[PDB]
Amino acid sequence: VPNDILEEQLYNSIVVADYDSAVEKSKHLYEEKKSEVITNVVNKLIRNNKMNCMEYAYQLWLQGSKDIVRDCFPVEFRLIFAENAIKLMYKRDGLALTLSNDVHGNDGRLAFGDGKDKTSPKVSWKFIALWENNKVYFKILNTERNQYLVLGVGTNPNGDHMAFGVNSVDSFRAQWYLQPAKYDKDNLFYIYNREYSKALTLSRTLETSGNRMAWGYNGRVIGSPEHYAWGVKAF
Ligand SMILES: [K+]
Repeated sequence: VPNDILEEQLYNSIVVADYDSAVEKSKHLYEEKKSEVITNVVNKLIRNNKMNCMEYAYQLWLQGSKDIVRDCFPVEFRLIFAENAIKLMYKRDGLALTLSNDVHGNDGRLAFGDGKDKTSPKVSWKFIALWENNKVYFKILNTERNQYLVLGVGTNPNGDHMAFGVNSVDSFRAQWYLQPAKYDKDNLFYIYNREYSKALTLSRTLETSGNRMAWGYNGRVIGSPEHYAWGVKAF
């Protein structure tokens, strides 16, 4: 079977969310030195912002094909599924996500993009995957505080939810799903909340410190990864 047909068949299995079929087809390709077909499929999934690319990577990771994730995907997939300490860098502003020191009552610590620190232990996070009902979700754990990223129930006048770090994962407010995207050579992700299906963003409003508060944004983000998406960098 020609490579373009193998590409087609692999890509369709992922888009319909038959991950076991996608894993099986991938294993065959990778054994037969046709990593070009897998890489081409991943690149297409990302061009097309297909969320199912995350589940595909995760099932390869779980089903004994971590080598395929390492070798055929942007480095970010490795970083996510290996639970590497990473930095979450907002493409628009080049700021690292962090948590405040003081605890804002039952809300937890405030999440924000730090105006200055893009490098200390405060800006380290890890993604912790879980599978449910044919989807992969993530808890996003701050390394220093052992607190999880969450949206609060409250909203501003736009219907945006504030983001916080809290002690445990008690509800879908503390779980997230990812959608891949591209800007130039950089692979990015929209990061959506499971409870409210809003994208994690940084405020356009600057604090005098240069900090920007983090919010679950009530608005359109797709098509504008350079405004609303996140890079994942090795810490
Ligand atoms: K073959």
